[PDB]
Amino acid sequence: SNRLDGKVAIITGGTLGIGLAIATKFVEEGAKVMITGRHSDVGEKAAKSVGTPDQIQFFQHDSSDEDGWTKLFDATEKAFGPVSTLVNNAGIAVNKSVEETTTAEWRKLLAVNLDGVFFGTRLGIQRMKNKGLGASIINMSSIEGFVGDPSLGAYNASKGAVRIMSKSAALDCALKDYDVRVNTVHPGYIKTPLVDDLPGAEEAMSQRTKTPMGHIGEPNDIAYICVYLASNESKFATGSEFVVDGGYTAQ
Amino acid sequence: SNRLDGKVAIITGGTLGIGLAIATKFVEEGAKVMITGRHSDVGEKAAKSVGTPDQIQFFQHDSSDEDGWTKLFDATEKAFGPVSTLVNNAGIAVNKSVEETTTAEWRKLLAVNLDGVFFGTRLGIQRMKNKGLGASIINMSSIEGFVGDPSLGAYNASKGAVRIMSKSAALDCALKDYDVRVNTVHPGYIKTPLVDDLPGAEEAMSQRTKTPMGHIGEPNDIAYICVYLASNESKFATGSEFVVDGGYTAQ
Amino acid sequence: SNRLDGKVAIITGGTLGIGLAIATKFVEEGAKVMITGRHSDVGEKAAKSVGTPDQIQFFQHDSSDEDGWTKLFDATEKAFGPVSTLVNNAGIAVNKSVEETTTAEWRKLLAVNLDGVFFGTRLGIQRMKNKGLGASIINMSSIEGFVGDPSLGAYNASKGAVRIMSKSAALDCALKDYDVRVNTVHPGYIKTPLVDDLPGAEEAMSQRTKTPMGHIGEPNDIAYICVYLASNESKFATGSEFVVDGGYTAQ
Amino acid sequence: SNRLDGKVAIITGGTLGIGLAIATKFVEEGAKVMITGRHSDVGEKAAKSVGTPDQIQFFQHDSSDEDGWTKLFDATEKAFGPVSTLVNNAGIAVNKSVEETTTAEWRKLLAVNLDGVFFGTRLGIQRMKNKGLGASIINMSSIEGFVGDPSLGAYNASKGAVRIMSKSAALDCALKDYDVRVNTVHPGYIKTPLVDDLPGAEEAMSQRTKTPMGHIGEPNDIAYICVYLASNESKFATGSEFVVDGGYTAQ
Ligand SMILES: [Mg+2]
Ligand SMILES: [Mg+2]
Repeated sequence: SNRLDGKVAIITGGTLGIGLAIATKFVEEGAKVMITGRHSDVGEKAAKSVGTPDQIQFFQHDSSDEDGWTKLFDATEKAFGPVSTLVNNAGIAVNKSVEETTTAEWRKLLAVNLDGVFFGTRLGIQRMKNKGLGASIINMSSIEGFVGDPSLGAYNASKGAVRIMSKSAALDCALKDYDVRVNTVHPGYIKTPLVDDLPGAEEAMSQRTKTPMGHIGEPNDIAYICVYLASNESKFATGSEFVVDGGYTAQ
Repeated sequence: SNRLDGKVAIITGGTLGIGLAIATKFVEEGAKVMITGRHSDVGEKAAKSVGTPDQIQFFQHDSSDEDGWTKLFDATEKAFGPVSTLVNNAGIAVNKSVEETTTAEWRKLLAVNLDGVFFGTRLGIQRMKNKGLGASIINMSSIEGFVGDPSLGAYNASKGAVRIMSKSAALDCALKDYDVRVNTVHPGYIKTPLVDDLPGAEEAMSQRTKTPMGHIGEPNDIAYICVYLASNESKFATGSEFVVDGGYTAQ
Repeated sequence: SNRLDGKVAIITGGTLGIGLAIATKFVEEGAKVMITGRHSDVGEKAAKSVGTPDQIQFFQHDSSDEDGWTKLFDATEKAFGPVSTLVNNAGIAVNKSVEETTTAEWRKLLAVNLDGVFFGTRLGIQRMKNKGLGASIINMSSIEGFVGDPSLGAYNASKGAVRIMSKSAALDCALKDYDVRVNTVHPGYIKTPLVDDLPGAEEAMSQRTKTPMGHIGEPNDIAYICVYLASNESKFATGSEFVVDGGYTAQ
Repeated sequence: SNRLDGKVAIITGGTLGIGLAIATKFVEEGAKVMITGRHSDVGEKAAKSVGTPDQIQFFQHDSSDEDGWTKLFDATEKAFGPVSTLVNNAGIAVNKSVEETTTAEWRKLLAVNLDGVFFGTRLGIQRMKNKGLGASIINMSSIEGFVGDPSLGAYNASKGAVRIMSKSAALDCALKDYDVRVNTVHPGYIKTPLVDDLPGAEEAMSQRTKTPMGHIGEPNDIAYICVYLASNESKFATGSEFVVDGGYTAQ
């Protein structure tokens, strides 16, 4: 409690799954939060299920939309005050090998997973620098930003891109005394509704040859590391990768 | 507050600097703590400065002493109950290149930095497994476990050793459902009394070519990540490296 | 000599600098080579300076051009026979931080550095698999695929993307017994004509805080590791990163 | 051929398996070689099977023996001239988890795998620096220096130690213009007589969940990368890790 007092956060794709868990924990720890998503009926219900409008609101936004990012920041500033924290969580996956990836699939996945993160990071630096906010940008990568998967070619590309681009941002902000930190979070397999809609997926992911703990994680596992990174507790951490994967990348 | 309720922790080298900060934060979050050190006059004062004997006590111990580790665990169990958490923090450094390292220096440094961590990890697994404690072993490595330094040859060796040995332990505990997690923490440069006793050291470490943030960290920077790893918040994290270095390894 | 006998290679951006050195060494070791570039006057001169048309030819191509890639492969097959080796070397750099990167700059850099490599890797797998060629795709990444640089945001992104996407490809080819290997090469600073056209660049890159050897490399340094990876000597290497950087990433 | 002309190399544990393959290829490429081993009957036969005494000789040596290292260098200098190349290949493995490792096992494994490599690296720097030899120290690590294995605790420790200690050495030699390079080689599973004496081992190692290529490697796979690193072709490579593992660490 109170670990995020005074912070104002934007969480993209925060209406379901991991994003929603992060939003929930952020509000519990004193942050004011704006969550984004594509469908207003879902977003408005999600916000209300967490708290009141003085605590959390919803903004309809596709992270691939460059102009919408501006409106998103202006809207959050109008509701809560200067933004201190950005969690770039929205993302999509295609289940194809590099060999079988269509150009259309390639471009659509990179629009959300890479362009989107770039647009949010760029703008976040511009709006949060030099304001004494103890600002923090948390970019969601994945274990797929460390290792390959034969059936996630484009996704691998996007997550590898986010991992290193984030280091460039971290360094520039640090060297210029911007008071903005940038770090990546790398979840392993996490139980989300999606996973539940895919019979046999959880069991395959839980095999010891994949996840040594023999079970997959839950959204709160990612929420707690995000609280640490958004908080002033992590004031000396920037340009780093934080992995929560049940041992997946240790073998 | 309450993030470590019920946990019982041993912190080696916990009478000064980083170890003391970890102990302090652990007690603040509800853990019972046993700190170790070489000098009883310092250790007893350190404990008292943090809390009462029902909260924290001191045990005289050199981490290179295999037999003493047993006594250390027996003593903590007698004072607080079953041990759930071990922070292997004690370590020493020699300022020599591989070329100029004497065999004596080599062996003494590895006795504390590597043998000591092995002895504590081995015993910790044996004493903490299968007890439903949500057990966690936090092994202190360093940025020097990721990158070389021309004047820290032996230290590099020890920290590289701890980094990967910890992954072996993590995997074995995970695969056997031992309910023990093992992770490493990698501090960059941190302001400790030692550093203060070395004129010009802080300034050299703060140069942007070394630490991009242009300043070094403080003991609490390491304490907060240790709270996260000792807590049940990190229940899906094992075999991973957590870096808090002001950007040192990002460039 | 004879280390690449029978191999047929495409090297993108092979008319100057690093690409030209790779082409030169490939021809010396018995490979037949097709080099690409944007300007035919330069390309045709480059080819002739290395060998005869039975050894090396030029094809005008921009790696961002998806359709041209097909023509490129058809043209090489017509001149030399089935393609066994692809070096994805063409790339551009923008000297901007993430904060200052325009969207136009972002898209143009990714078109060459990421889309281009994807288009070539995808097609290479399709054309080279299951032909017993001992096929090898060498994707040029960079030290900037491991660490950030505050003034190379987009470039970092592209090189981080290539690094991990290549692992996905390697795995899929290995698991399917395609007889195609995929690896990345990571040059540090190398003296090319470009560098020479930038007064003070070589000296800045040679500072010990950047390149510990105190000098930058030369194109042949990259050519020799590419010979190894294209040859059957590296038949058990796939999904790996090969770094030739004068110590840059070791500190 | 001729890739190692003029080089004088010591290869520890060079009487069998990987070491012998390296020695064989070194002699083929023009190097003069001294191989070491524990049994003279085996060593003398091994040398003779490769070439004449003007090309290759045997020296009885246990790499854990500090004093013997001096005699080893003096003996090689007397036979071939100044030593330019050192391959620290000798090593042993214990098949135990950290939990089940005896202290005796711990110390004996580190004596060979870590102390031995330190003794050879230290002395190699001292004897090879500043002689214009294009000197190179190749330290044999392993995929087990990157990832954990639940049943190779001590081995993991030793290989993680070698990986980072080597970077310290590389940096010191580079910064001081010693003309000595230090790099590590990381083999995945390789078919050696040992493996053959263990029924079911090769099949277990060849499973796709372990080695994606579906088969293990052969000693020449390691020999060829060692030729590259010992040669002047790799003159700009130092402090780096070279992985040849059939995709093991890519997933
Ligand atoms: Mg793995
Ligand atoms: Mg660095």
